[PDB]
Amino acid sequence: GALNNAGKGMIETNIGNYIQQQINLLEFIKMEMADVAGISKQREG
Amino acid sequence: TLQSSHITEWLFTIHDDVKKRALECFLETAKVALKGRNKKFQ
Repeated sequence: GALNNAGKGMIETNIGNYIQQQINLLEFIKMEMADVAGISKQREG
Repeated sequence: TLQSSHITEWLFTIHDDVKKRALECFLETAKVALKGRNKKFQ
């Protein structure tokens, strides 16, 4: 009786959590490079 | 916004150098056109 039921499946890969994780790491590394140089983001503008 | 003007200031300083030299180059061209029978300089 699952042939007339069960709803439709999804081929869903959660790549957006991985994309957001890489984006957040880029803001972390751009911030650490700023601090070691003594040139802030407030000092850049 | 003054510190964001500093990031692009390096591009303006070479620009003012070209304008300094092209105007010295224009002035020497103009010194030579004087001795060429042009009555506009009068």
